[PDB]
Amino acid sequence: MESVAYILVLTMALAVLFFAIAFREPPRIE
Amino acid sequence: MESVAYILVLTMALAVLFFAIAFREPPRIE
Amino acid sequence: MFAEGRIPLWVVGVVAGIGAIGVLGLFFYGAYAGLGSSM
Amino acid sequence: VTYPIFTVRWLAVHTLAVPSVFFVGAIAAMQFIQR
Amino acid sequence: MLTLKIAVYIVVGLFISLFIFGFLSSDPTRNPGRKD
Amino acid sequence: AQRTRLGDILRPLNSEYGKVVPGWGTTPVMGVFMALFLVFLLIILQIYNSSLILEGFSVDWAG
Amino acid sequence: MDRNSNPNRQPVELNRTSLYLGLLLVAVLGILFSSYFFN
Amino acid sequence: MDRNSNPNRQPVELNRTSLYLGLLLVAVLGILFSSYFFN
Amino acid sequence: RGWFDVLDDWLKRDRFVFIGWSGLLLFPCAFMALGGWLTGTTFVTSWYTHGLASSYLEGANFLTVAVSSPADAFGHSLLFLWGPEAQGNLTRWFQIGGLWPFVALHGAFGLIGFMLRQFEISRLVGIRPYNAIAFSGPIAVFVSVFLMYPLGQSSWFFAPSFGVAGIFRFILFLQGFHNWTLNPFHMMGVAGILGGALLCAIHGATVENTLFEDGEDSNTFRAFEPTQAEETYSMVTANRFWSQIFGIAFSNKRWLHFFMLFVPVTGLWMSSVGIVGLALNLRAYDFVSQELRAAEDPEFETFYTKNILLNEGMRAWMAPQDQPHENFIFPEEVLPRGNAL
Amino acid sequence: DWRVIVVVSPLLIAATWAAINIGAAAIRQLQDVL
Amino acid sequence: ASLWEQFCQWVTSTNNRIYVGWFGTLMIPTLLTATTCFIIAFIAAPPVDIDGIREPVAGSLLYGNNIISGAVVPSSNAIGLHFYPIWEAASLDEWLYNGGPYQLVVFHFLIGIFCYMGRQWELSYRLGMRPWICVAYSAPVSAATAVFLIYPIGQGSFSDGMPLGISGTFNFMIVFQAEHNILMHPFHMLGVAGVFGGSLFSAMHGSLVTSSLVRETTEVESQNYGYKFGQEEETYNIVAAHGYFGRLIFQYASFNNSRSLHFFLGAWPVIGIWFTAMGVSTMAFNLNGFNFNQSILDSQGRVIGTWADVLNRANIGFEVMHERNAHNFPLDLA
Amino acid sequence: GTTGERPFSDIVTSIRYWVIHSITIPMLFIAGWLFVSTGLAYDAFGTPRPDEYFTQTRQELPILQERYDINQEIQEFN
Amino acid sequence: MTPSLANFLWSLVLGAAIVLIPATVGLIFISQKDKITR
Amino acid sequence: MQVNNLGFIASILFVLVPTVFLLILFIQTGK
Amino acid sequence: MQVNNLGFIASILFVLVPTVFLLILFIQTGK
Ligand code: CLA
Ligand SMILES: CCCCCCCCCCCCCCCC(=O)OC[C@H](CO[C@@H]1O[C@H](CS(=O)(=O)O)[C@@H](O)[C@H](O)[C@H]1O)OC(=O)CCCCCCCCCCCCCCC
Ligand SMILES: CCCCCCCCCCCCCCCC(=O)OC[C@H](COP(=O)(O)OC[C@@H](O)CO)OC(=O)CCCCCCCCCCCCCCC
Ligand SMILES: CC1=C(/C=C/C(C)=C/C=C/C(C)=C/C=C/C=C(C)/C=C/C=C(C)/C=C/C2=C(C)CCCC2(C)C)C(C)(C)CCC1
Ligand SMILES: CC1=C(/C=C/C(C)=C\C=CC(/C)=C/C=C/C=C(C)/C=C\C=C(C)/C=C/C2=C(C)CCCC2(C)C)C(C)(C)CCC1
Ligand SMILES: CCCCCCCCCCCCO[C@@H]1O[C@H](CO)[C@@H](O[C@H]2O[C@H](CO)[C@@H](O)[C@H](O)[C@H]2O)[C@H](O)[C@H]1O
Ligand SMILES: CCCCCCCCCCCCO[C@@H]1O[C@H](CO)[C@@H](O[C@H]2O[C@H](CO)[C@@H](O)[C@H](O)[C@H]2O)[C@H](O)[C@H]1O
Ligand SMILES: CCCCCCCCCCCCO[C@@H]1O[C@H](CO)[C@@H](O[C@H]2O[C@H](CO)[C@@H](O)[C@H](O)[C@H]2O)[C@H](O)[C@H]1O
Ligand SMILES: CCCCCCCCCCCCO[C@@H]1O[C@H](CO)[C@@H](O[C@H]2O[C@H](CO)[C@@H](O)[C@H](O)[C@H]2O)[C@H](O)[C@H]1O
Ligand code: OEX
Ligand SMILES: [Cl-]
Ligand SMILES: [Cl-]
Ligand SMILES: [Fe+2]
Repeated sequence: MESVAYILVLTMALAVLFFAIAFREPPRIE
Repeated sequence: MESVAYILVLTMALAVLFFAIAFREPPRIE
Repeated sequence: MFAEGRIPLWVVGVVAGIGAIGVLGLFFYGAYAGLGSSM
Repeated sequence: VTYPIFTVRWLAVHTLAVPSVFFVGAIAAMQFIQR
Repeated sequence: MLTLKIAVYIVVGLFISLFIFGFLSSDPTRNPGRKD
Repeated sequence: AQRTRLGDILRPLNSEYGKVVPGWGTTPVMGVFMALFLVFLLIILQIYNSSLILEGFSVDWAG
Repeated sequence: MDRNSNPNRQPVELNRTSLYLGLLLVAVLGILFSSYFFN
Repeated sequence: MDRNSNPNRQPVELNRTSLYLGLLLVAVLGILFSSYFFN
Repeated sequence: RGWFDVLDDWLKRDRFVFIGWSGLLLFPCAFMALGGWLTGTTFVTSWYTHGLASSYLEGANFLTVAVSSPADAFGHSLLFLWGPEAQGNLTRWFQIGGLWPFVALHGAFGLIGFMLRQFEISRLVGIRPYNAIAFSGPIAVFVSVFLMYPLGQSSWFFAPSFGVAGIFRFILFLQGFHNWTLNPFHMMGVAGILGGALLCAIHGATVENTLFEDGEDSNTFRAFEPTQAEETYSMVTANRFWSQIFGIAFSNKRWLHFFMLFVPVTGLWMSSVGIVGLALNLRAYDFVSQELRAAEDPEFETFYTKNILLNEGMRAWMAPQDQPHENFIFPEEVLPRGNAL
Repeated sequence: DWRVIVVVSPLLIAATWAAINIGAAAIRQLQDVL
Repeated sequence: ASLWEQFCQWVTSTNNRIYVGWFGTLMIPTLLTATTCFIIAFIAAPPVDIDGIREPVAGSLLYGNNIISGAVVPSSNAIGLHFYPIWEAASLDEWLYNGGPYQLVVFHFLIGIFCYMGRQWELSYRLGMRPWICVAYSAPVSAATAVFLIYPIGQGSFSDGMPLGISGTFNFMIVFQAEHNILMHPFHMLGVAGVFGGSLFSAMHGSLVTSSLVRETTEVESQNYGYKFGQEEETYNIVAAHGYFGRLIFQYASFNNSRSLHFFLGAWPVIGIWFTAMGVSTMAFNLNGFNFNQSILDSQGRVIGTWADVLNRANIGFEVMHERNAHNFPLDLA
Repeated sequence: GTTGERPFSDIVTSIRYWVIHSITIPMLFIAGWLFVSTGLAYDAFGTPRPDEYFTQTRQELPILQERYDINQEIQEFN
Repeated sequence: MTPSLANFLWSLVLGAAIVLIPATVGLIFISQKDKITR
Repeated sequence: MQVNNLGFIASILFVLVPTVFLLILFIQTGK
Repeated sequence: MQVNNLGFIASILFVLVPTVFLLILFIQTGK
C-alpha cells in the first residue's frame, strides 16, 4: 500500500504541471 | 498511540472554545 | 339558569368534567377488578 | 347569526366523537368482565 | 495529607467567607433600578 | 454568444423555449398513463412480495 | 474562439462565527467517530 | 485598559506562479522523501 | 370556470378545518391509521402472532395494549385484507396481525399527506415552506424505523409494535441485540433531541425574562399585540446576559431560529441513518481491540465490556418469549447469570 | 344475529332522535344550498 | 471607597467580560477544580474497584479506553456513602484505587452548577431583567443532582452514581432499567414527552419564524443578514405564521401572542425534565415503575403474556448479568 | 376571525343541542357497552375469551407458522 | 387466473368503486353546489 | 491495543480536511 | 513489504500541510 502513496505524490506533481501550463498567469505587456 | 489521537481531538475542541469566547466577533449595535 | 334559554358554559363544563372524571375512575377501578387485575 | 348546522367542521367533529363514545362505552363494559 | 487538609480547609473557608460577606455587603443595592 | 459550427447545427433544438399548449392539453392522457404505470408497479411489487401469485413461475432462485 | 470573462462569478464568505461553529462541529465529529475508526 | 487597533498589520500575498512553484516543490519533496519515510 | 377550478375553489375554502388537495390523501389515510390503532388496541389480540394479549378486551391497559406486528411466518407480505393470507376474511385478517401493515401503510401515506398539506398551506398563505422541511425529520424516523428496519430483517414481526410497551420492547430489543446505544448515529440523534429540548427551554426562558415593559399589569402576557412592529423582548440584553454567563450568545435572531430548526431535525436524520444500518445488522456492536484484549487478559474490564455482558444476558433471557415462532428452548443451565442471582 | 340487532338499535334510535329534532332546519338548509 | 467596597464593585460588575458575582466566587473555584480533576482522571487515572470486590475497572484513556469507553469510575462500594477526600487516604494510590477522583469531581461539580444557577439569577438582577432563567436551568440541575447525589444516597453508595463517561452512562441506564423499570415509570414518560415535545416545539418555532422572515436580503446572501443586531423592528411576520399554523391544524390551536408562545416553549421541557428528575430521585428510594408482570390471567388461571412480560424478560436478562461477581445472596436489595 | 361556522360555545350552551345529545351520546355509550357485553366483539375480532386461550388439547401458544393457509391453521388451533 | 389474481383485480375495482369514485362524485357535486362568489 | 491500522490516518484526515476547508473560506472572506 | 508503519502518515502530512499553507495564502491573496 506504499505504492498508493508513491502514485499519489507522482500524480500530484503531474497535476501541478498541467495546471501551471494550462491555467498559468498570463504574461501581459503593461 | 490512539490515546494521542483522542487527546488531539479533545484539545482541538477545547481550543476552539477558548478562541470562540476570547476572540469572538463582537456584537455591535448598528 | 341565571339566563333563560341557554345553559351557562361553566355548568356544562362542570358536568362534562365530572363525567370524564367518572370515566377515568371506572378505568382505574377496573385496573383492580376483573381482567388484568392479576387476581 | 343563523349559521349552517351541518358543515365540514360538523363532519370532522362527529367522525371522531361518535366512534370515540362508542369505544368508551365498550371499554366501560370491559371493566366488568370476569375471568 | 494533613498539610493538604489544612490548606484545603483554609481555601474553602476563605471562599465561603467571601461569598457570605459579599452578599451581606448591601447586595440588594447593587442593581440598575431602584436602590430605595 | 459565440457561434460554433456544432452550435449552429444544434440551434433549432434549443429554439422553442417557453412555448406551451394553451389549456390542459394532453394532461388527461398523461393521467391515464400515470394510472396504468401505478397499476403496473403494484403488480410487480405484489409479485415480488408474493402477495400476487401467478401460475407458471415461483418467486424463488429456482424460478 | 475568444475567452470572455464570466459575469456569473460571485464571492464566497464564511464569517468568524461560522468558522468557530464549523471548527467545533468538525472537532466534535472527530471526537465521536475516532473511537469507531480505531475499533 | 483600551484595545486599540494595531497600525503595523499588513496583507500577505502569494501570487499564482508562487503557488504553482510551491506546490511543485512540495510534491517533488514528497516524491523524494516518501521512500525514505517508508524505508 | 372549469370543473377543476371549481373543485380547487371548494377544497381551499377558508373553513375551521382546511382541506386542500392534500386533504384528499391526508384525512382518509390518517383516519384509517388512527382508527386502526384504536380498534386494534381496544379489541384485537396478538395471541396467534406473538402469544400475547394486547387489547383492552383481553384485560390489558393503556401501557400494555398495542397493534402488534404480524406473525414472522409471513415475511414481508403486505397482508392485504384481500391478500392470499386473509383471503378477505376480516376476523382472520385481524388474527394474523393484518392491522399492523394497515396502520403502518395508512400512516405513511397520512404522513405524506400531512407534509403535502404543510406545503400547500405554506404556498397559499405566502410563506417559506420550512415547516415541511422540518417535518422531513419525523418522516425519516418513521420510514427508517417502521419500514426499513423490518424490511432488512426477516419479517414485519421485528418492526416495532404500535403500543407503549411494544415500543419499550423494541427499544430494549435494539439495545440487547444491536447495542444501539453504542451507535454513533444514535448518539448524534440523542444530541439533537436533547439539544432541541435545551434550545426550547433556554429560548423560551430568555425571551420571557428579557421582555420589555409594555404594560402595567404584573401579568406580562397582555403587553403584546400580534400586529406590533417592534420586538417584544430585548435581544441586546439577552445577548449580554448569555455572553457574560456562558461566554457566547446569539446575536442574530434569524440564525437563532434556524438553529432551533436545525438541531433536532439533523438529530432525527442521523438516527434514521443508524437505524438503516441496523436493518442489515450493520451494528456498532463491539470494539474489537478491547474484545481481543479481554479475551487474552482476564483483568481488563471497562464499562464497554460490562455492557457487552448485559447484552448477552438480555438476549439469552428474552429470546424464547420475544421470538416464539423460533421455538427457542434454552434449558436453565445454559442461561448466563452472575453469582447468587 | 340478535346481538347485531340489539347493538344497532341504539344507533338507530339516536339517528331518529336527531332527525326528529333537527330535520326542519336541516331540510331548510339543504334546500337553501339547492 | 474602602478596599472591601472596591472589591464588591468589581465582583458584582456588569462590565466584566465574564460576570463573576458572589455565586461566581464559589462557582469558578469549584468548577475549575472539578474540570481539572476530571480531565486528569479521564486521561490517566488508574483502575478503580467500583464494586468493592477487588475487581478494578479501567476508566482512563492510558489504561486502554477510547473516548466512548472511557470514564471517571464511581468510588468503591466499600466506601458506600462515606466522605472520602484525599486526606483520608493513606496514599494517593489508595485514593485513586478506591475511586476518590469521582467524589472530588462530583462534589465540586454539583456545588458549581448550583452556584451557576444562583449566578444566572445574580446577573439577571444586575442587568434589570426578570429573574426566572435560573428556574428553567433548575431542571437540568435537578436531573444531574438526581443521578449524581440523590440516587446514590437512596441506594446507599456513591458506587451507584452515574459514571462520568459515555459507556458508563449507558451501563447506568441499563442497570437502572433492570432494577427500577424506568421505562414503565410515568415520570420518565413525562420526561420523554418533555424532550420529544421540546424538540418538536423547537423545530416548529424555528421553522415558523424562518418561514415568515421578512424579505430584507437578496437570493445570494444569507437571509440571516436581513436581521441587524439591536434592531427595533420585528424580523418576521408573526401574523403570517399564525395564519399558516392556524390553518395547518385549526385557528384556535395556534398562538398569536408571542409572549404566551415563548412561555409555553420554556415551560414544556422544563416541567418534563423536573418530572423525570423526580422520577429518578424517587426510584432512588425504590418506588419503581409499573409492574404488570402476570397481570392478565386466563379463566383457568394460566398467565397470558403482554408486552410488559416481554419487557420483564429483558429486565431479568439485564438483572442476572449485571455486576456478575458482586452478589452473594439471592435478592438484590442493596 | 370566524371562518363562518357557529361558535362551539354557543352551540353547546344551547338547549336544542342538549335535547339532541342527552339522547345521542348515551345511546352510543350503551351501544358500545352492548357490543362488549353481548360477546359480539369476541366473535367479530377473533379475540379469545378468557376460557379459550388454551383448549383441552392445546396447552401451548398457538403461534402461526404457515405462510398462506392461516384459516385452517387457526381452526386447528381452536 | 389464480385466486390471488382475481383478488388483486377485485381490489382494483372495489378500491375505485368504494373510495376513488364516490369521493370524486361527491367532491364535484359539492364544489358545483357551494360555489365561491367573486 | 490492536486497533485498526487505518484509524490514525482516518481520524486525522477526517478532522484535518474540513478544518482546512473552513480555514480557507474564512481567511479569504472579504477579498 | 514490511515498511515503516509511520510512512503513510509521515508522507501524507509532509505533502498535505505545506499544500494547505500555500492554498490558504494563494486563495486569500487580494483580500
Ligand atoms: C408513530 C410513531 C409514534 C407515536 C404516535 C408515538 C407516541 C407516543 N410515544 Mg413514542 N416512540 C416512537 C414512536 C411513536 N411514539 C419511536 C420510533 C420511539 C423510539 C423507539 C419512541 C419512544 C418513546 C418513549 C421512551 C416514550 C414514548 C412515549 C409516547 C407517548 C408520548 C409521546 C410524546 O408526547 O412526545 C411529544 C409529542 C408532542 C408533545 C406533541 C403531541 C403529540 C400527541 C400525542 C398528538 C395527539 C393529538 C390528538 C390526541 C389526536 C386526536 C385528534 C384530535 C383532533 C382529537 C405517545 C402516545 C412516552 C410514553 O410511553 O407515554 C406513555 C415515552 O415514555 N415513545
Ligand atoms: C379519495 C381521493 C380521490 C381524489 C379525487 C380527486 C378529484 C379529481 C381530480 C382530478 C384532477 C386530475 C385531472 C386534471 C384536470 C384535467 O386534466 O383537465 C380537465 C379536462 C379538460 O376538459 C375540458 O377542456 C376544456 C379545454 S382545455 O382543457 O383547455 O383543453 C376546458 O375549457 C374545460 O375546462 C374542461 O372541461 O377534463 C376532463 O374531462 C379530462 C379528465 C381526465 C382526468 C385524468 C383521468 C385519470 C384518472 C383516471 C384513473 C383511472 C384510469 C384507468 C386506469 C385503469
Ligand atoms: C462560565 C463561562 C465560561 C464558558 C465555558 C464553556 C464554554 C462554552 C462556550 C461555547 C463555545 C462556542 C461554540 C460555538 C462557536 C461560536 O462561537 O458560536 C457563536 C454563536 C453566536 O451566533 P450569532 O448569533 O453571532 O450568529 C450570527 C451569524 O454570524 C451566524 O454565523 O453562538 C451560537 O451559534 C449558539 C449555538 C451554538 C452553541 C454551541 C455550544 C456547544 C457547547 C460546547 C460543546 C463542546 C464540548 C466538547 C468537550 C470536549
Ligand atoms: C379498523 C379497520 C377499519 C377502520 C376503522 C376505523 C377507522 C374506526 C375507528 C375508530 C375510532 C376513531 C375509535 C375511537 C376511539 C376512542 C377512544 C377509545 C377514546 C378515548 C379516550 C380517553 C380515555 C380520553 C381520556 C381523557 C384524558 C386521559 C385527558 C383528559 C380527559 C379525557 C376524558 C379527555 C375499517 C373498518 C375501515 C377497515 C378494517 C380495519
Ligand atoms: C378544572 C376545570 C373544570 C372542571 C371542574 C370539575 C369537573 C370539577 C370540580 C369540582 C367538584 C365536583 C367539587 C367539589 C367539592 C365538594 C366539597 C369541597 C365538599 C365538602 C365538604 C366537606 C368538608 C364535607 C364534610 C363532611 C364530613 C367531614 C363528614 C360528614 C358529612 C360531610 C360530607 C358534610 C372546568 C370545566 C369547570 C373549568 C376548566 C377546567
Ligand atoms: C360515567 C361512566 C360510568 C358509566 C358506566 C359505568 C356503569 C356502572 C356499572 C353499571 C352496571 C354494571 O353492570 C354489570 O353488567 C355486566 C355486563 O358486563 C354484568 O357482567 C356479567 O355479565 C357479563 C356479560 O355477560 C360478563 O362479562 C361478566 O363477567 C358478568 O359479571 C355484571 O354482572 C353487572 O354488574
Ligand atoms: C478559614 C477557615 C478556618 C480554617 C481553620 C481550620 C484549619 C484546619 C483544621 C483541621 C484540623 C486537623 O484535624 C485533625 O486531623 C487529624 C489528622 O491527624 C486527626 O487526627 C486523628 O486522625 C488521624 C487520621 O487522619 C490519625 O492519624 C491521628 O493520629 C488522629 O489523632 C484529628 O482528629 C483532627 O483534629
Ligand atoms: C385508495 C384505494 C384503497 C384501496 C382499498 C379500499 C378497500 C378495498 C377493499 C377491496 C376488498 C377486496 O375484497 C374482495 O372482494 C372480492 C370480490 O367480492 C371477494 O370475492 C368473493 O366474491 C367473488 C365474486 O363475487 C368470488 O369470485 C370470490 O371467490 C369470493 O371470494 C374477495 O373474497 C374479497 O377479498
Ligand atoms: C369498526 C369496524 C370493525 C371491523 C369489523 C367488525 C366485524 C367483523 C367482520 C366479521 C364478519 C364475519 O367474518 C367472517 O369472515 C369474513 C368476513 O369478511 C367472511 O369471509 C368470507 O368472505 C370473504 C369475502 O368474500 C371471502 O374471503 C370468503 O368467501 C370467506 O372468507 C366470513 O364469511 C365471515 O364469517
Ligand atoms: O452496585 Mn451498582 O446496582 Ca445498586 O442493585 Mn445491588 O447495588 Mn449493585 O447490585 Mn444491582
Ligand atoms: Cl454491570
Ligand atoms: Cl450480596
Ligand atoms: Fe422566538
